[PDB]
Amino acid sequence: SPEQAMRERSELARKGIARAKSVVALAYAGGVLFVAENPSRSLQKISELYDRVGFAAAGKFNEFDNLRRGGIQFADTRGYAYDRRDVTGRQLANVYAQTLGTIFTEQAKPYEVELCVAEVAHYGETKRPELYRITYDGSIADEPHFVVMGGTTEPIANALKESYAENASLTDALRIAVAALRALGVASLEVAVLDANRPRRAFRRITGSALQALL
Amino acid sequence: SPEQAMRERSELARKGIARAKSVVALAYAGGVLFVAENPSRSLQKISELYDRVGFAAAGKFNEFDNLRRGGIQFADTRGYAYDRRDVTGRQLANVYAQTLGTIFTEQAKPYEVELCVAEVAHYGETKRPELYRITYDGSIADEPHFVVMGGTTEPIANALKESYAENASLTDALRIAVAALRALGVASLEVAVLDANRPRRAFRRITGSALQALL
Amino acid sequence: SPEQAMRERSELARKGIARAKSVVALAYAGGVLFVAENPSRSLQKISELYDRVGFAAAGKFNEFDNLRRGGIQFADTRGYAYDRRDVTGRQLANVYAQTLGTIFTEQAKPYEVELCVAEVAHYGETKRPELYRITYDGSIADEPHFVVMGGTTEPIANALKESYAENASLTDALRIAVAALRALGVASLEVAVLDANRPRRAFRRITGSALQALL
Amino acid sequence: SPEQAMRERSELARKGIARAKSVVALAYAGGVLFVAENPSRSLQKISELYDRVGFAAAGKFNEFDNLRRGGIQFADTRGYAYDRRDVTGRQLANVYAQTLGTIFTEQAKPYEVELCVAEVAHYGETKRPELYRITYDGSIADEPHFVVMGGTTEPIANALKESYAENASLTDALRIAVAALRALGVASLEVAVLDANRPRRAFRRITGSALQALL
Amino acid sequence: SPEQAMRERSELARKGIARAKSVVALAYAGGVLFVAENPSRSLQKISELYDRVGFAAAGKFNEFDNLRRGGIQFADTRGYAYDRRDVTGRQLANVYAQTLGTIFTEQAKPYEVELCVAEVAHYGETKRPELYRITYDGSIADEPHFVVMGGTTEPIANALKESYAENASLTDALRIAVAALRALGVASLEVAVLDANRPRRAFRRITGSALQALL
Amino acid sequence: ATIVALKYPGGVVMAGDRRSTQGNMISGRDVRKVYITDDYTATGIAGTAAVAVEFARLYAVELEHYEKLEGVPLTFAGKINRLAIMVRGNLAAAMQGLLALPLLAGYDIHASDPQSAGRIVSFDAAGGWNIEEEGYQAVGSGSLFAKSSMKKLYSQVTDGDSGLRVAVEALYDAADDDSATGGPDLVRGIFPTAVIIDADGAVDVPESRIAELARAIIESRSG
Amino acid sequence: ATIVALKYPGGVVMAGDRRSTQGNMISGRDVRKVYITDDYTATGIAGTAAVAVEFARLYAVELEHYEKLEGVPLTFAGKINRLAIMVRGNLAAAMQGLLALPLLAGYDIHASDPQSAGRIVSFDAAGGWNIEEEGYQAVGSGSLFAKSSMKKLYSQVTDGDSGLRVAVEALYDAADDDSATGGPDLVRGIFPTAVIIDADGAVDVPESRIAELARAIIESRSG
Amino acid sequence: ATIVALKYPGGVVMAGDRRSTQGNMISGRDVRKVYITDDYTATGIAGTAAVAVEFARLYAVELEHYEKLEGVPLTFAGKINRLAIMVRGNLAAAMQGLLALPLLAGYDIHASDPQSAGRIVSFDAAGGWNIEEEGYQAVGSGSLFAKSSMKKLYSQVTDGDSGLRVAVEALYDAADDDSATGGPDLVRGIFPTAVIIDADGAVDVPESRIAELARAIIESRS
Amino acid sequence: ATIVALKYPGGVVMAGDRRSTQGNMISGRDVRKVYITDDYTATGIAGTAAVAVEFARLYAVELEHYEKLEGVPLTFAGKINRLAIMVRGNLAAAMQGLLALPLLAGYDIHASDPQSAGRIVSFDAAGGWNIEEEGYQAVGSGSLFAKSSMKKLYSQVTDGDSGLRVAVEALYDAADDDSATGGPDLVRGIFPTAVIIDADGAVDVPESRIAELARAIIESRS
Amino acid sequence: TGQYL
Amino acid sequence: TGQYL
Amino acid sequence: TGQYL
Repeated sequence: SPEQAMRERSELARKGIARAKSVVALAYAGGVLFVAENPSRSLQKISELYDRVGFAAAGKFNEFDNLRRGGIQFADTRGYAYDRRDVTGRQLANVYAQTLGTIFTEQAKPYEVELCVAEVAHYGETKRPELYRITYDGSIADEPHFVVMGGTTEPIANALKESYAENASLTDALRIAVAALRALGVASLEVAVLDANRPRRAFRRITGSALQALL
Repeated sequence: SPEQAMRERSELARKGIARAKSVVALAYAGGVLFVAENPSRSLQKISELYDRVGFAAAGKFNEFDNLRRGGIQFADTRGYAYDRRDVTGRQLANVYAQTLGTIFTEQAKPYEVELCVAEVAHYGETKRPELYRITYDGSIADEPHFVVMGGTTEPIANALKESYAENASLTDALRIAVAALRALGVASLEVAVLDANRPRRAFRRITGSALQALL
Repeated sequence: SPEQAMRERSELARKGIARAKSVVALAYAGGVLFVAENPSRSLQKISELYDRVGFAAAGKFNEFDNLRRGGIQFADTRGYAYDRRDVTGRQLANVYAQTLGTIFTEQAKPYEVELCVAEVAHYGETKRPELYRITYDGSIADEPHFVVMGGTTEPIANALKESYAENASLTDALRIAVAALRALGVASLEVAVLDANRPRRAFRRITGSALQALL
Repeated sequence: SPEQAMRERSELARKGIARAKSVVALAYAGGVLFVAENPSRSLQKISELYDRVGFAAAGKFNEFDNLRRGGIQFADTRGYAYDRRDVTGRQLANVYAQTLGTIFTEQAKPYEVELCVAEVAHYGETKRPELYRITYDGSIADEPHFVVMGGTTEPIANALKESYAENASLTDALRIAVAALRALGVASLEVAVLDANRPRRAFRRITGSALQALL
Repeated sequence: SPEQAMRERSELARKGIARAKSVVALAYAGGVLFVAENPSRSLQKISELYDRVGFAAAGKFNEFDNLRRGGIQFADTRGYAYDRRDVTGRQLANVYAQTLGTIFTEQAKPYEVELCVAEVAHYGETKRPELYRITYDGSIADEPHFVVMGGTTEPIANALKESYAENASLTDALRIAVAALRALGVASLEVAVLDANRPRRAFRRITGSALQALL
Repeated sequence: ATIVALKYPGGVVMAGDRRSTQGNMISGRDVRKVYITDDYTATGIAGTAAVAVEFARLYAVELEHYEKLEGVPLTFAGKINRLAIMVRGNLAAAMQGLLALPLLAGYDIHASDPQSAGRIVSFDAAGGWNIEEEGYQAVGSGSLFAKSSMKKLYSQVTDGDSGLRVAVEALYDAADDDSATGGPDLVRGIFPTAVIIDADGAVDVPESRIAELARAIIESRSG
Repeated sequence: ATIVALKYPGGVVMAGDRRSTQGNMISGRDVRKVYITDDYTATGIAGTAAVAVEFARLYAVELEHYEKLEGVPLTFAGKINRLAIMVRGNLAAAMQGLLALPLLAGYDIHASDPQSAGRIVSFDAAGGWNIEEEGYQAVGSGSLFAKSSMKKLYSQVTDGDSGLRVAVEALYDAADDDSATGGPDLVRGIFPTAVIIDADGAVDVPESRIAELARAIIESRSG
Repeated sequence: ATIVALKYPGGVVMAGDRRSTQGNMISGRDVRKVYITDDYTATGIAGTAAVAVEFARLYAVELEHYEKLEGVPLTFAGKINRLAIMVRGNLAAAMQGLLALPLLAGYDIHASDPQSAGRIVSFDAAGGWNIEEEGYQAVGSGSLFAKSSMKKLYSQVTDGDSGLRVAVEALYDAADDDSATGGPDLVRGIFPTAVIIDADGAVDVPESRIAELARAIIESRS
Repeated sequence: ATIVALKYPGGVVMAGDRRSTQGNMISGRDVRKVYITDDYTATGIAGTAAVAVEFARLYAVELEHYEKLEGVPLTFAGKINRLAIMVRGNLAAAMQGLLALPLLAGYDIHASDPQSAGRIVSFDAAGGWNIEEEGYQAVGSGSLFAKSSMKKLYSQVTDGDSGLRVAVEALYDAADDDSATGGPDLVRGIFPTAVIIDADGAVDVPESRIAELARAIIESRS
Repeated sequence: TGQYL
Repeated sequence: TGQYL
Repeated sequence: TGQYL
C-alpha cells in the first residue's frame, strides 16, 4: 500500500524532527542570523556552504551532516566548473529537495532532518535575504522573514511573529531570536551570521567573548 | 494480478494529478500561450525545450522536472547530432510517452504527472500550432486548440470551450485563459509564450510589469 | 503452475489485442496493400522494414513500435553485413517469432501485439506476395491472400473471404479492404502499398488527395 | 521437494512432445532417411549439422531450432579448431544430452523437445549408420534401425517394426516411412537424406517434382 | 516496524556491552590514563591511534579490534595526505560515530562495542585532555574528567565521582582508577598512558615491574 | 580521378570519369564513382577505391535508416552533417594514405525558390564542409583543370542539357591535361557517368546521351 | 584570416574577413568566421576551418543548454571559463596542426557602468585567457597589422558607427599587407562580416553598410 | 605465383601454378593454390602461403555456416562482401609483410542470361574489390605476363575446353618470363591445377587433361 | 642443428644430431632434439633451445589431453593443425630471436595403403605447413647439406634399416660441411638420436645400432 | 494501461 | 504457448 | 530425471 507506507514514513520523520533541539534563522540589517540551541562544542548545526550561502539543520546529526557534506561538494564542483557567482542558494535548495525526496521514497529509513538554506547578496550589492526550508519529503518553502526548525516550532514561531522587525540591528535580532527560542548562555548557543558586508566569504561565527558582549 | 495493479496504479497517479494546481495552453495568433497558477517565484512549471518546442506540466514537481531535464537532454543531443530543424515537437512527445509508459509499468510508483508538449512553426514559415498531451501511463493525444492539465480540469475546459477564438490576440487569449483558469495577479501566475515571430528561440516569459500591462 | 500462468498470460494478451483498431493486409496485382483504421496523424501502424519487406501491427503502440524499431535495426545490420537482397521477409518473420516467444515467457507482461510481415518480389522479378502473421506467443502462420489483425477479426475476415479477388487492381483492392474493414475517410485511414513495380524501395504511402481519388 | 518437481517437469515436457507432428529417421542402403510431417514451407524440422551428421527434432519449434543453431555453432567451431573428420555424430549427441539435462534442471521450463542425431560413414568408406535419440531430460539412446519422434510414437514404431528391411533402396524406405507415418503429399512432407555416396556434404533435401517421382 | 527493530537492536548491543570487562580512562596531571581489566597477555583493549590520540574499547574483541584497525588506517592516511598535526581526536571520534551508526542501521548485527577516544595537547603545549565516548548506535558524548566502559558502569562511575581529583599525579590516578574499578595485580591489568610530556608519540604502556612499582 | 558537379536553373548535375590506376598502370576502365545515395542526393567520392565505395554504401544506409525510424528524411543540413562526421572519422586512416574526399550534390525540396534549390557541398580531409556558391565544384587529381574549364564554360549553362554538356566537356579537359583521369574511350565505348537531380528526384543519365555529347566535343576539337 | 574586435562607448563590434586558403590557393571567397553564439556574445575563430566551425557550434549549444536547465544565462565569467575549457581540450590536436583560436566579444548586462560594459577576451592554444583593457583585439595571420592599425585609428572611435568604420579599415590594412587575408572584393561584391552588440543584444550588420564603408576607404586611399 | 581465371561461353575456368619459393630457393614443387570453396565458387590466393591457406579454409567455413543456419546460400554479392571483409581484416599484417590477395571465380545461378553467368572478382590489399568485365583476370608475380598473353589469346576462347587451353598457355608464358612461377615439369609429371565451374557446379580438372594440353603447347613452341 | 626425416616402405625414421652452441662456443655435447610426442608421431625442433623443448612438451600434453577427453586420438590432420597453431603463436617471439621450427613425422593408422602411411610435415615461422612428397625433409643450419645428400642416397632406402643408415649418413654430411652441427664423437661415444615409427608405434633406436652405422660410414670414407 | 492503436 | 512443430 | 549409468 503506497498510502500506508507514505503516512508511516511521514510520522517516523516528523517525530525525529520534533525530537531535537530548535534552530532559528532570521533576516536582519546586515544579512541573516542563525541561532541554534547547541550544547556540544564540537558538533555543529550551522555551516558555510558557499561564499554567500549558509545552511542550518535540525534532526539526526549524522544525516544532516551527510547533507552538509554533499552540499559543500556540490557547490564547490559547480563554482569550479562555471564560476563562484553562478552558484546560488536557489540551486542548492533545489538539490537538497530532490535528494531528500529520493531518500524519502527509496531508502529504508527517511532522513529525520529539516533544512534551511540561506542566501544574501554579494558585496556592495543590494537584494533581500532569501530563506528556503526543505522538509524531509522533498518539499521546499520560500520564507520572507524567518525559519524555525526542530523541536516544538509553534511557540518560537509565534514569539518571532510578535518580536520580528525588518532591518533590526545584529544585537536586536540576537535578543529577539534568543527570546523567541526560549519560549541560554554562550555555553549552550551556536550563533553565526551571513554578514552581507564581507567582501567574499559572508559566513562568520560569533562565539566566546564577542558573543558575550552581543547578548 | 495485472488488472488490480494496473487499476490501482491508475488511481494513485490520477489522484496526485488532481492534487495540484492547473495549467492551460492554448493557440493564439502569435503562437501558443502557457498560463499556469504558480505561487512560487523559483519553482516553474513551464519551460523551453528546443528552439520552437515548449513544455508545460502538472503534478509532482521533482518528477515533471526530471522529465523536463530529460527532454532538454534529448532535444539538444539530437539537434547537435543531426541539426536544429530536425528536432520536432512530435519526436519529443513520443519520447515522453515511451518514458512515462516504462515508468508506469516498471518503477515502484507511477509518475503523478501530466505533460503538454507544444510546437509552433519556424520564422517566416506558416503552419498551425500543435499541442500534445501525454498522460501518466504513456497515452498521447493530439489537441487542436487547447490543453488543460492538473486539478479539476472540467470547469476550466468548458469555460475555454465557450471563450476560445482562433487567431485571438495575445491580450484576448490571456484574458480568456485567466478567466477560464479561475473557474489571480502577477504574483500568482506563470505566463510564457511560444512567439512564432521570433527568429530562432520562440519561448519567451511574460513577467512583472509587462505581464501587468497585458492583464 | 506452468498451465495457469500460460493460460492467464494468453488471456491478458488476447484481450489487449481485441482492445484495439483493426488492420488488414491483402495481395493485389501490384503487390500488397495495407489498410488500417488510424485516427492520429503522427502515430502509425504500417511501416517499411526493408527494400521489399513491409510491416503492420495491432495492439499496444509503444510495444509494436518497439518491435518496429528492432526489426528495422535487424534488417539494416544484415543488409550491410551481407547484402540487401539477402534480407528476406522470412528471416524477419522468424526473428519476430523468437522475440515474441521470449517476451511471452520471460518478461513480466506479454506484448499485447499482433504482427504481419509482408514481402513482394524484386523489380522486374516474378513471385507471389508472401504474408506472415506472428502472434503474441511466438506462433507464426503463412497466409496466401490476406491477414486481419486487431479488434474483432471475424466479420472483417469473412467479408474479405467473399470479396477477395486475386490480381485485383489497386482501386478494387482498396474498395474491398475498406468495405470489409467497415463490417472511413482519408482523415481516419492509414493506407500504404508494397508496390512491386518500384525499382528498389517498394513501400509507398497513399495519403491526402491521391488517397481521396483512389477511394 | 526434488521428487515432485522432477515428476512434474517430466509430465510437462512429455505432453508438449506428444503435442506435435511426427518425424521418422531410418537406415537404408544409401545412408539415412528423414521423413517428417510438416505443412509449412519455411519452418523446417530436419537439418544438416556437419559434413556427415544430420539432425531431426520434434516439439516446440523455437527451442529445437535453438538447439539446431547451437549444434551448428559447436560442430563448426570444432571442425575449424581441429579438423572436419574429427567432428563425429557421437560428440554432437553427447553435447545435446548435457545441454538438455542442464536446461531440464536449471531453467524455469524444460525444453519440450525430442532430438535425433544421425551419422553415416565418409565417402568411399564402409560403416553402419548410427542413430541417437536425445530426450528432454538428457537421456541418450543408441538406435540400430530407426527413430520415431513426437506425437503418438507407438503405432508408427510398430508399423516400422513390421515393414523395416535393411539395405532397402531409397524408394522402398520412403514408402515404408510414409506408410508407417500415416498409422501425405509433397505439400505436407519434409524429406531429406544423409546420402553416404556424396563426396563431402552428405545431407540433401528431396523436394518438389523429384520427391513426387520418388513417392 | 522501525520501532521494534530499533529497540531490539539496542537491547542486543547493550547486553553484549554489559557482558564484558570494564575499562576506565581519566585525566591526570601528565595526560590521560587508561586502566582496563584484561587477563590475556596477547589480546589488548587499549591502543595508540595517532601521535597524541589514544583509544580504548569494551565489548566483542573482533569488532572493536576491527574499529581499532579502521581508525589506525584513517589517521595515517590523513596524516600523510595533509600533516600529522592536522589529525585530531575530534575527527577520529566523529568517524567512529558515523561508522557505528551505519553499522547499527545497515548490518545484520549491531557492533556490541563501546569506544573511548582520548586526546592530549602537543609537546610543550597547554590544553586540557579531551575524552569522547562513542556508543554502539553512533552517539558521541564529550567527557570532562573520566569515561567508564563495559560491564556494570554505575559503581565504578560513582567511586570515581568521589575519588576523582584534577591534576592528580600518575600514582594517585592509578590508585583511584584501580580502586574504583574494583567496585587486581599486574597479571590482570592493562595500563597505558597518553603522556603529554613525550615529544611526539604520547602513548606509552606501563607493564611488568614498572607497573608493579606504580601500584 | 575527377568528379564535377554543377547547378543549372532548376536542378543539379554530377558526372565522373571511369579510370582507376595503381601508379602509372591503368587498372580499371569502367569504375563507377557517382552513386545515388537517395532520391534527392548523389555522392561522388575521389580517393582510395575501397574507402570510397565503403563511404558511399554506409552513408546511403544511414540516410535511409533514419528515414525508416522517423518517417521523414533528414533536412539537407542534417545529411551534410552526417557525411561530414563520417569524413572526420576517417581522418587517421587518411593520414595513413587511405584518404577519401566526397562531393555531395542534392536538391533541397524545402528551399524557397525552386530555380535555385540545387545544392553542392565539398569536404576536406578534416570533415569541414563548404556550400559552393560560384555554381560548380569538382574533386580529384583533375579538379583544377575541370574548375578552370567550367569557370569559362559556365555562362552557357541555361537548363538541364546544356549543364550536362558543360559537365562532360569539363571532364574532357581534366583528362586532356592529366593522365590519371580517363577520357571518353571511343574504341571500347566507355563514357563518363552522370546523374541528374531536379524537382522529381535523381535519375541516371543513360549512357547514350553521354556518348553523343562526347562525340560532339571530340568532333568539335578535331576541326 | 583576421578577426578584429573593438569596444566603443556603449557596446562592442566584431568583424572578420572572408577568405579561406590551402597553401597559396584561394579556396573560399565567402566564409563566415564570426558567429552570434547568444544574445550577448559573438565568437570569431581563426585557424583550421573544421575545428573552428565546430567550436563555435558546440559552444553555442552549451551556453544555451545551461540556460535552459537553470533558467538564467551564465555570468560573463562562466562563459569565459567554458570557452577556455574547450580550447584547452583541443590542445593535443592543436599540436598536431589542428589549432583553432577564439576571440570572444560580449556585452555584460550585469556590469556597473553601461558605457563600459563591453568585453573582449582573447585565448591562446593552452586555454589561458586574458581580458583586454586597451580597447581592441585581433586574431589570425593579419592580427599584427590589424592591431598596429587600430592603435593609431582608435582615438577616432566615439560611438557604434565610428567603431564599425575603424574595424573595417583595420581589416583593410591586414589584407593590404598579408596575402592570406581577403580584402573587400569590389568585383563580386563580397565584404567583411560584422556583428554589433550593445544593451539591446547582438545584431548582424547588414551587408550594405559594410559595403559603403569599404568604398569610402578605397576612395580615400586612391586619392 | 600466378593464378589466371577466364570466363567462357557458359562457365568459368580457374588455373594456378605449383611452385613456392623462399627467396631464390625453390621450396615446394606441388602446392595447390586453387580451392573449391563451394559448389559454385573457387578461390585462388597469391602471396604468403600461411595467410593464403587460412583465408581459403576460413572463407569456405563461413559460406557453408551461413548456408546451414539460413537454409539458402548467400547471393554472389554477399559472398563477395564477406571475402572483401576478410581481406580488409588482414591489412595490418599485409603491411607487416604477410600479404595475401584472393581472386574469386564463381557461377551465378541467379543471373538472367546463363551464357554470361560467369563471374570474376579481384581484390586489393585494402579490401576493395572489382568485378572484371574484360573477360579474364590474374594474380601473383606473373600476373602481368599472363594478362598480356590472354589479351591476345582470348578471341580463341569459345567453350570450356578452348578456355582451358588458353588458361594453361597463359600460365606457360607467366612462367616463361618470371622465375617465381613454375612451368609444367615434364620430368616429375607436375602440371598446373585447374577448376571448371558451370551450370552444374565446380569440378577439378583431372591431371591427365592438363598434361595433354601442356604437351600440345610445348610441341607447338619447339 | 640438423634433423632429418625420411619415409621408407612401411614406416618413417627421424634422426637428429647432439650439439648446441652459443656463437662459436660448443655448449652442449648430448642434447636430445627428437621427442616421441605420442605412439605414432615424433617431433624434432630446431632453433632456440628453450622454445624448442617447451614446444615439444606442451604439444605432447595437448595431443594426450584431447585423447583422454574424447576417447580417441585426433586424426593426423588435426595433429598437424594444432602444431601449426602453436607455431603461429610464437611468431612475435621468433621475430625477436626466439625462433623454433618443428618437423613432424608420423604414421597414419587410418591411411589406405600401409606401405605409404608414413608422413612428413614441415613448418615455417609463420605457421604454414606442407606435406612432403619427395620422401624426405630436414630442418636446421645443416638442412641444405642433408637434403642434398639424401637426394642422391635415397634410391638405396628399401626398408627400416637402410633408411636408418641413410639418415645417419645425411647427418654425417650436414656435420661435415657445417660447424654448428655435431658429428659422431668417437672419443666420448655420443651419436645421433633416432626414432622409428611403423605399424606398431614409435620406438627409440638403441644407441648401439647408431654406433655401428656411424662406424661403417667413417670407415667407408677413409 | 494505455497507448493502444 | 505456441510454435509447435 | 535420466542419464544414469
